[PDB]
Amino acid sequence: TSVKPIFSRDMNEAKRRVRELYRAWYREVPNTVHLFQLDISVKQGRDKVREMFKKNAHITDPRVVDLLVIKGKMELEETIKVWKQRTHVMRFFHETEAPRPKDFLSKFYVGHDP
Amino acid sequence: ILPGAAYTEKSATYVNTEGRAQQTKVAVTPPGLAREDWKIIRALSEIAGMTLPYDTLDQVRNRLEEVSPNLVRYDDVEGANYFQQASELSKLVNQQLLADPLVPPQLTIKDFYMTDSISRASQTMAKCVKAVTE
Amino acid sequence: LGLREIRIHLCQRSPGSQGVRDFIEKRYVELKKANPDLPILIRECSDVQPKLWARYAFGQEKNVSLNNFSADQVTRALENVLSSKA
Amino acid sequence: QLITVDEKLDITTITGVPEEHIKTRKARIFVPARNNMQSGVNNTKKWKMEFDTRERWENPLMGWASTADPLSNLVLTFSTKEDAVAFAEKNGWSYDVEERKVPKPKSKSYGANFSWNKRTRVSTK
Amino acid sequence: TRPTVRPRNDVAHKQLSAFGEYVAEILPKYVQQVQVSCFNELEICIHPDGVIPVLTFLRDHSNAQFKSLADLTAVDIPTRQNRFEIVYNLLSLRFNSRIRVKTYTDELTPIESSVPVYKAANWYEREIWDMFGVFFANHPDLRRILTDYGFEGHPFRKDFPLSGYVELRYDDEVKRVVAEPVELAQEFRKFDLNSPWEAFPAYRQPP
Amino acid sequence: GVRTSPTGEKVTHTGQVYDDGDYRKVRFVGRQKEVNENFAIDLIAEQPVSQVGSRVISCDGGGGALGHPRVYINLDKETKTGTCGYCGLQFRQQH
Amino acid sequence: LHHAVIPHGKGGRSSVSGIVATVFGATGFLGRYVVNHLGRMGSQVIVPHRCEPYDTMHLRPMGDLGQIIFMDWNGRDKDSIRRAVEHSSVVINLVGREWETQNFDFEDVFVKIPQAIAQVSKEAGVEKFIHISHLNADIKSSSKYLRSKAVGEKEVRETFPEATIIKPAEIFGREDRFLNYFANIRWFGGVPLISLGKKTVKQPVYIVDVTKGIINAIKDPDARGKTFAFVGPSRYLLFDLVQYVFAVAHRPFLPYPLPHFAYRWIGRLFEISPFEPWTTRDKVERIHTTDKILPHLPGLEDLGVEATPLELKAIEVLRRHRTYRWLSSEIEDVQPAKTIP
Amino acid sequence: FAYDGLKRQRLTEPMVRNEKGLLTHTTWEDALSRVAGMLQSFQGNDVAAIAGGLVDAEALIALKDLLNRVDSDTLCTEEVFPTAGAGTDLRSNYLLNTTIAGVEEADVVLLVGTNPRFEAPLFNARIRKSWLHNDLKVALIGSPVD
Ligand SMILES: NC(=O)C1=CN([C@@H]2O[C@H](COP(=O)(O)OP(=O)(O)OC[C@H]3O[C@@H](n4cnc5c(N)ncnc54)[C@H](OP(=O)(O)O)[C@@H]3O)[C@@H](O)[C@H]2O)C=CC1
Ligand SMILES: [Zn+2]
Repeated sequence: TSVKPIFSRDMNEAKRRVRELYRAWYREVPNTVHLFQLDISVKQGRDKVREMFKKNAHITDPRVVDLLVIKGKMELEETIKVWKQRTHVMRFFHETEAPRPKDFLSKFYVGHDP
Repeated sequence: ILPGAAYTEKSATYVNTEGRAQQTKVAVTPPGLAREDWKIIRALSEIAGMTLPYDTLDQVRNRLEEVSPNLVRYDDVEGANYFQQASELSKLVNQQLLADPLVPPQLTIKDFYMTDSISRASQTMAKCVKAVTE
Repeated sequence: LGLREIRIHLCQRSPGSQGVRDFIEKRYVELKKANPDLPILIRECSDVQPKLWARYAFGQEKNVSLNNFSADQVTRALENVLSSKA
Repeated sequence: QLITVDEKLDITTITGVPEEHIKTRKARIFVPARNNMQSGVNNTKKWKMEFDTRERWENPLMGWASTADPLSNLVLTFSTKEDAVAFAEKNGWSYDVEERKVPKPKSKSYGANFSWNKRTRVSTK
Repeated sequence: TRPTVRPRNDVAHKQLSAFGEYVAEILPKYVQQVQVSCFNELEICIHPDGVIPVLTFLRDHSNAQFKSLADLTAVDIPTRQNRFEIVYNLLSLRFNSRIRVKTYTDELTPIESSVPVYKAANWYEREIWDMFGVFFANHPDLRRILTDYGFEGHPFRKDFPLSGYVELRYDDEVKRVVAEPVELAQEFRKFDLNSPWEAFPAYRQPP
Repeated sequence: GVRTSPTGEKVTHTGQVYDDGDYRKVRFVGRQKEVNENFAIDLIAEQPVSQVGSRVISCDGGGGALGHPRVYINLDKETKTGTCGYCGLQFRQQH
Repeated sequence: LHHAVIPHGKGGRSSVSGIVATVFGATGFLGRYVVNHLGRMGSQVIVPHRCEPYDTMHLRPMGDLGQIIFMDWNGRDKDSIRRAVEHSSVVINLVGREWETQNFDFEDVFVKIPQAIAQVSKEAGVEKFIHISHLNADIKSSSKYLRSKAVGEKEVRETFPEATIIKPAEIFGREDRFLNYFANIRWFGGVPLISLGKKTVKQPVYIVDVTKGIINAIKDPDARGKTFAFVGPSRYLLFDLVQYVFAVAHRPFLPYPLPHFAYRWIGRLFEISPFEPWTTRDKVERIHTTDKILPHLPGLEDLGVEATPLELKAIEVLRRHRTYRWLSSEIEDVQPAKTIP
Repeated sequence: FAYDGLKRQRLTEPMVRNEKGLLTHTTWEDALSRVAGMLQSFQGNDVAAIAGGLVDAEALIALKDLLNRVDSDTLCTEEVFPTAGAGTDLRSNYLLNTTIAGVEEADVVLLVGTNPRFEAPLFNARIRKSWLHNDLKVALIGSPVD
């Protein structure tokens, strides 16, 4: 059970990297909306950042956390340097997705998928 | 009429004459608006207000385990005991045997080919029946 | 609100079900003979904790663990189910 | 310097798979049955992992078979059952393992075809 | 010299075998296996900790001089505990010879970046990270290289579906290209091609 | 022979024809239904049956290497004709 | 259900929704959103069109292969209407102009053509019929456009009793003639308004809200024989609305009153263009008509649609009207217009 | 060869009786509500269910659990089995306790009131295998079938 670390030697070290990334993402949203001329609000973008961080709050492997932070940092670099286009930034909001009901009955009516 | 799924169209549990539990696998999906059979009844229960407590295939199989635990031991033949007791109880009520000779429903091959809704609807079985009779 | 069904799960070979196995060998036929109309479903399965299921009206169910119970305690547990009815 | 990590391997958050095709899928781990049309056994050596079959419908333009299942054609090969199960756990797939079926050994005797007093005596060759 | 059979060259097989055990003698700390194939290709299989020492020795040692990194790639083998095989193909102009160096890693374990040994490795390692997800430590500028911006997953993994998970189109309402779950008008047809009869006895695996 | 359904739509040699009430025939409105009117089932039935002298005859479809794989047809059954499984030509043993 | 119209798939481009729709007037502003929403889910859409084929090209990428079918038709040629509707399960009528041409007047587009479609659709056995009218349709209206809407709305009702009739307020969107209309008045200096825009109230509704409402009516079994009023969530004074339009566009706003009579004279002068008029007398009347309040009719909420505020989507439409200096101003930089509670 | 019957006479849509008492297609929502209404007006012995020969166990328990919620126990099957004495209380009472493979281990088989050749063709094949290789003895009470 002794494995080579990526960056953080334990969860406490990893969590500090998470918060450093979150601050960078939090600070960058106003520029992203300004630079990409997005119609969303700065609040909507910051809520989306929170939502992306919240979906990974159950991880307890410092290595898995380090990879998530690594991918988050790369994700931020593309946005800041405007390598992403508006289409790439707005893919987080799934604006053209018709909502898929999550209850048994609604699924039962529409098809066989569970 | 509530259209359901055939055995080729669902992952269903069947127990053979040994008491061995086995499960099918979905090979194709049901046609038209037809649905998985246990899902129709679960959907009905919710509409009726008496919602059943399982929403997935695994959960309803956990329910099978509570009623008869061997229904989820797939490909395993679980032995059954207590023939002595089943025989003691069978002698309590005496009953007469009929004078009818024991005659199975299927005497010859023509009686074999159609015995359920699926084989009755089958044109290949109908060809087989026509062949053996003629 | 009365009792409708009784299920007894036990293992064929486990030592935790020996009392339950004893009860069926000895007191089942007279208990069934006492309640000719009540379904008592004995279902054996390998390596399952012995358990008693009682089903009352409108689908309500309760279960009692019989792991390590003696032949006496099984008679008691059923006598509870057949007597007081939830 | 190695660290002590004390949790089960879970890579679901760094695989890029959508949530739908982790939690809702059912993986089958099995050794394929021998195709009965042929006697060769060389396709029953390795373990396979497949996913549950989902809807296919007819394309309105041409009648081709359309699908919305990204995993419809995904089949993975493994040396052993444990390797397949290890792969399914770290990816977070519910799975079913079917035990390998090896043909039972048989007792064959050509001379039994000509038995003096047993029913194995053949009426033709 | 049968016309249809590839001729066998034994002088090279001996020469590569000799150099193979020469490498193993000098670097026992890292070398786990050495083998030579029937078409005369020498492969060194090493512990991942020895990526830099082994490659540096092969580049600089006077009897090696593998100055050119031909190719650096990875192979995904899901059945293995370490699924990712990392493959370095090196060329020696001085001795007109080629060598392959192989190591391994898994999803969560990094590999030392060989950029300090070969600057050619910079983009090869970006490709391996992009297509397989193998992270390289101390890489000067690691990030996707082949996939689309924001693409999730590592397509060359065996468990990544051929058609992926999403697809693009232009939506007039939002006046931009959007990404949506992939649906195909015609599903890719899986073919079961393997013959049920063994082809190559010489490679039979014991039961 | 190419047939027209009561809706007027031509019937293909595979028997396909949109039934009345199938929306999918709107695709032909203002255009046409591509139908090949040389039905191969009909054309092959117009060929004469070839009388031969031997019990076995071979067919390669004509043209040597430009036909089909060469096969051999038994002609022992005198109630029916031997048909080539590739090209459909029929053969008969003369007396 | 015929087996070929039973839904399949997960609701995407290659799925089968089961809807076969003929959309008349699909080449206009509202049509492009309706066709887009039908194609998204895999519907068969028949687009009978009068314009040059080049002007339908933007519709082609909206459906999988074969799902968008184009036909020619003439509003006066009832043979060309049967061809387009006789394989359909729903017919959607979106025909309309904001001006009268030498060949078609308001009666033609809002009475005779809607009636012909409904009468032919009824004979073809079309199950469902969706007709777009107008919130302010009224027989006694000063606008002849709105007088014809009232006559047409009634005619479609007798002809096709089970028709869903939708009555939207003014619609705002990228290609609207509403927010774009006000933003374009800058080319003339000040913004003329009758009674300084202090006498008119508007309740504009977002294009996507209308489109979702139309699509939900097709699928909702209870939308038959009903009449809906699609209105936005907030009512505004015209002056507040137009002032907000100029704030979001960052253009100098110079309102000045113009009496009703003198501002029909300008409307009559713009009608002389043989092209698309910049404004008309009828356009003047409609813009200054107070939006009706019709509580007795079900709204967007009864079709599962939650109305979109003008503040979320104004920048989406009005950004292109800014100069370079202001192109990058965020949505928050302009405070919302005052609403009528 | 009976699989081709899966392509014929298939139920593909919910159906309800119309005012003329004829079956007509409808939606799941409508058909389920119509059944849900009647199920709420009845209890106990008024509600019963019959399970046919091709029903899966997942459906069997779901239907039992549903009818148990109206306090109905009349969950019946078409095939009969005597309920006297143990009835179905004991699994050994209604099983093939020797197992199919166990036929190869038997020296005498007594068949009663059955035609295994058509009732269970592969179980009859196992009997002939024992008849041939183990010299098994077979006796039959019933119609003298081949
Ligand atoms: N603010 C709004 O947008 C509101 C709209 N409505 C109603 O909604 C419907 C559509 O609105 P909108 O899409 O903005 O209108 P558009 O003018 O944007 O498009 C109208 C459609 O009608 C067609 N059309 C017009 N006149 C004729 C004709 N004489 N013969 C054949 N086709 C014709 C046009 O086809 P072509 O392009 O070939 O000319 C076009 O496709 C109309 O009925 C309109 O009155 C209701 C309330 C408010
Ligand atoms: Zn031929």
